[PDB]
Amino acid sequence: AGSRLETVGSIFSRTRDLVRAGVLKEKPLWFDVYDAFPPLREPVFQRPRVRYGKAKAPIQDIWYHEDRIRAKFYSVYGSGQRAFDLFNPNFKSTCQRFVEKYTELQKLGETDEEKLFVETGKALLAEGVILRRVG
Amino acid sequence: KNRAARVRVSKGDKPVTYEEAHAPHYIAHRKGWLSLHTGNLDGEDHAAERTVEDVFLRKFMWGTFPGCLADQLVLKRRGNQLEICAVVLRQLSPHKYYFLVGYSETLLSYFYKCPVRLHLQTVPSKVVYKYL
Amino acid sequence: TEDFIKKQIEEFNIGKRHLANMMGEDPETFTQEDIDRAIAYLFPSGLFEKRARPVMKHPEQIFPRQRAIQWGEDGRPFHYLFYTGKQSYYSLMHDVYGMLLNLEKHQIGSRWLIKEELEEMLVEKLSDLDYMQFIRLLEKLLTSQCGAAEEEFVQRFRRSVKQLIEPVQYDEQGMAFSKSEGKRKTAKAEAIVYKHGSGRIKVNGIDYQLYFPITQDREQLMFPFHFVDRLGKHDVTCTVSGGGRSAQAGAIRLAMAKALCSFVTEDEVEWMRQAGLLTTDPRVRERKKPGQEGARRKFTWKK
Amino acid sequence: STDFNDKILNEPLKHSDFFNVKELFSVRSLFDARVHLGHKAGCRHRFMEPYIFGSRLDHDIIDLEQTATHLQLALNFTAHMAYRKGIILFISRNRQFSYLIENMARDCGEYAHTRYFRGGMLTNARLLFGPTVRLPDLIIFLHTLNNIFEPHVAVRDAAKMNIPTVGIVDTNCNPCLITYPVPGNDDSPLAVHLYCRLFQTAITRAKEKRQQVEALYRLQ
RNA sequence: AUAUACCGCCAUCUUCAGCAAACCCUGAUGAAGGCUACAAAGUAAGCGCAAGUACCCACGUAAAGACGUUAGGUCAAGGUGUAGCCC
Ligand SMILES: [Mg+2]
Ligand SMILES: [Mg+2]
Ligand SMILES: [Mg+2]
Ligand SMILES: [Mg+2]
Ligand SMILES: [Mg+2]
Ligand SMILES: [Mg+2]
Ligand SMILES: [Mg+2]
Repeated sequence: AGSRLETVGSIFSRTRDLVRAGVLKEKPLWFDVYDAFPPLREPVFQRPRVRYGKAKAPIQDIWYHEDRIRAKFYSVYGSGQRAFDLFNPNFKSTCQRFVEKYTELQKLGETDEEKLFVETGKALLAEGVILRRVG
Repeated sequence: KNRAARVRVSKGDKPVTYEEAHAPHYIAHRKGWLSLHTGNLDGEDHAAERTVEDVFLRKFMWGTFPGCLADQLVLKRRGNQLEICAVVLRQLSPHKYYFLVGYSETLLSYFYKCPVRLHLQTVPSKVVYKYL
Repeated sequence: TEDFIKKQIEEFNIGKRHLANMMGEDPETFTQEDIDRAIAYLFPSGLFEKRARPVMKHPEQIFPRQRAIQWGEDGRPFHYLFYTGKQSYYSLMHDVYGMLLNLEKHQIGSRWLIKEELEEMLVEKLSDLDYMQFIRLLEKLLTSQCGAAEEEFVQRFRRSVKQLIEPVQYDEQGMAFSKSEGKRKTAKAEAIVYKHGSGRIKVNGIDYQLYFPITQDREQLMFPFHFVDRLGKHDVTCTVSGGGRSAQAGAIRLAMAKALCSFVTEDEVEWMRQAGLLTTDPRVRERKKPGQEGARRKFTWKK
Repeated sequence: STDFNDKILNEPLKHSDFFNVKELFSVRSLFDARVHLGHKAGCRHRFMEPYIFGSRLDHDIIDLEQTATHLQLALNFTAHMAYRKGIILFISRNRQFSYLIENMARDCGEYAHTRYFRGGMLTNARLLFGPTVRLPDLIIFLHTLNNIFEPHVAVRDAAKMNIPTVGIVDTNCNPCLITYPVPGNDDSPLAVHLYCRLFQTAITRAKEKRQQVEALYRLQ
């Protein structure tokens, strides 16, 4: 006669309490496994709410420093003609190659953003990349 | 709404035999006749006398085997022999069944001036065709 | 249950031997037809409904197919789709879908069984929409270039779905003819049409223009012969009984057409059938009903 | 009987990973299967925030570290139940993967319900199936949402009937009542295939280990 | 006398298809409600419809037509509760 009050406690708590009370004569098959290796959270029903005032979801947008370089690249040269192949885990786009070259040039000790951009463009041209500016 | 010889539906706790379970329009389609005689054939006579005898026999048997008949009688007429096939219950004692069989045979024979036989078929309890 | 059905089968075998002994026939070669005949003789019932009549059949035919318990002693069900509650139906759907996936990867004789037939096969209760879904899936399978490997399966769900020319007889004088009959309303007509003749039509021993002084009836007599372009080519002797003049004319027309079918070609016979010259008019007088003036006329309503 | 149970049922409960489920996967495998992709930030569910790494251009990213821990726990639970010979029922209303999940269930010897979940399959089980029917000992949701983006009613019914539920919860799901939630991507075929393969492997390992331990005990 | 106590036999919607016990679920465990087939909580014995049957077919007409509505009709078919008369 397992309690059917899924809103009152968790299945583990209800089963345990009924066994203690004597309503359940035998522990259900899963009780020992649960008690041995419980989940990281006890599954207790919680009614969801909608945030109303100044409360906001704690999810933070995933940004990286190279995102600035990527945005500048896409604004200056566009997507390009080399279509992304997202199946390959090691795929590198023209933008990613530009980002790597920009990063190493910065490591060399250059601070000017526009100079880094133009130098990276010329370096990629030397390497043999057809960086077609959109404008 | 038609009411003739229909056992109206219930909560499903009412046991009914094959005869009761079937409405009048099932006679000759799913249930036969409880009295077989030549009175009602074309060109035959004494239908009224046969009907009156049948009614009296049914009442007399009902009152003579009280709480024993498990289903309606069957009255068969062959020549002048009258055979009453009665389904009964296995509650009354066999001594009383035999006493009443002999009694009914003799009394009906003398009353209707014809050889009367009474064939009892015993059942433990009323046969339930369905639960209405 | 299974033990109950086994006991019933033993009872049936013993009773079949007993019935064979009763009727004097050989117990070994006693068939179900013989059993049915013997029971019909021994327990004559005039009940119109055949099912209500006495029956001594095999327990397999008598008792409905009972679904066996679907789990073992340990409690574990047998079919992995058990908890769907429609394990058989969904197993069939799953198999059909697998066949369709394999087909997609690689690349007036029958009908579809009714929902009742599918339910009988699956020993489960289905719904109209479930049946329609399954039939749509099977139709997709049929269209998808189903080969022998698939057609063998599909056919498990397929169910299979002209005038009768009379023989030409010969009279004593060697003349060929054909005899037929036709009924219209209460009129029944027997017509004999000879292969060769001068168009004479003798009805009840009387010439047709005398028997049927009505132009409409003479036209009805004409209609079959005129249709097949055989006016004046055949002699006819008809005997019609019952009904009025028009019913008699229609019955004779049907009988004459049926008789002439023996002398016209098959294409002409089919053309007559399409023209309606060989169909027995089922329109008959409708019985009067109690509480109303006629078959359909109702008593004047009094608001 | 006493010693048999003590050494069969309770022996594996003394080990952190008796069936060695951690080897069945790695964070890299989950990433390659794209377990880390959630829905748009607008579809996000309030209770799935703790498992969301962040939001990459309005697209949620599920923390595969938490996914690895939760998946370890869920696989260990499933393995232990299969070892104990409980009934494992796979539920999923994703018609794209109905066939796959049914095949996985048949192959691993467990049960599946990928069809329209009729009302009362679990709460009305005794009437629907029979008074002696045995309800599933564990329910594994490959898609905790039905086909109208609401939680599968089986989740609520399993909680009612006290049947533990493993469940893959996307960023728009409600893990509150799922006993063992596994935050992950339930919409990519790669992710669904990885989940099916993992559960199949864990259950088969558990069953074969149960047979091996029984043979070892009964031969001595 | 009482059809406004009834059995019995029926009219009526019905030229309908629904009535449904026993369970399950939802509503915060209120009266109440319970469906979407690319399905979203309903399952349902039983009754009815349907089917089967009569007439001339598998059509048509009969028959059938549940649960309820009109305290619908009938105490004057008969029986019967209550009440009333017994020179
Ligand atoms: Mg009427
Ligand atoms: Mg999803
Ligand atoms: Mg009244
Ligand atoms: Mg009528
Ligand atoms: Mg009908
Ligand atoms: Mg009144
Ligand atoms: Mg009145």
